[PDB]
Amino acid sequence: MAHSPPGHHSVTGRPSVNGLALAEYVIYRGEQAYPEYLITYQIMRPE
Amino acid sequence: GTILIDLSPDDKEFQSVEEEMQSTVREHRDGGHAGGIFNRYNILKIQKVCNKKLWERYTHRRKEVSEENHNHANERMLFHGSPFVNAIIHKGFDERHAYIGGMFGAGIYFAENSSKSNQYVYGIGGGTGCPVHKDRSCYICHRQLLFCRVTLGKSFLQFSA
Ligand SMILES: O=c1cc(-c2ccc(Cl)cc2)oc2ccccc12
Ligand SMILES: [Zn+2]
Repeated sequence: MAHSPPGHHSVTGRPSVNGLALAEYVIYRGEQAYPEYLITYQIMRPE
Repeated sequence: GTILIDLSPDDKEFQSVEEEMQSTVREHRDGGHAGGIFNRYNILKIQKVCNKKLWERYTHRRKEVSEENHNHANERMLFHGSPFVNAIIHKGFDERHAYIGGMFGAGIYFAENSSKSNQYVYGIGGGTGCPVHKDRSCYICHRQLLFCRVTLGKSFLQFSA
């Protein structure tokens, strides 16, 4: 695992092309996330 | 140490988690190649993941971060899709769960868009799709995503395509 950029705790990937995309985020220490909900699902075929 | 508690669909907590899942689906630039073609999900179950040791590990780090960032953890709720979902819920996130070739370096990646995280449930690029039918767009096989509490602290902003 890499390290956060110095003076930071994470990286934010801001979409700069696809205006409909939301952000993605990266952490470099597993202790910085807790898996709070487990969601079981199917994707649905469009009609 | 992990216990999974089923939420009732009548429970407000079920409903708010479902709504975040469904409302953050978008179309992807791959036309559905990695994650499948869909506009919405059939949510079959939502479970709360309860592990005291992992929770304490998290809040300990969250306090450290907070104290380095003017008492602001910058905590978010984000999606994570992974083939290692079963290991993560029992043992926590770690180096084994990182995306080694990710655009932002080897770290653990999370998404605001549930459909982004859906792209990784069967592996990077959707791998070979579901174990049963080898179909990245399988409408039959049950998938699992995590909705996770994430401490961002001071986050480095990367503008990117
Ligand atoms: O949910 C994610 C899981 C992962 C992921 C990547 C590799 C591996 Cl081995 C496991 C999960 O990558 C993402 C990249 C961007 C946004 C979200 C994710
Ligand atoms: Zn299948």
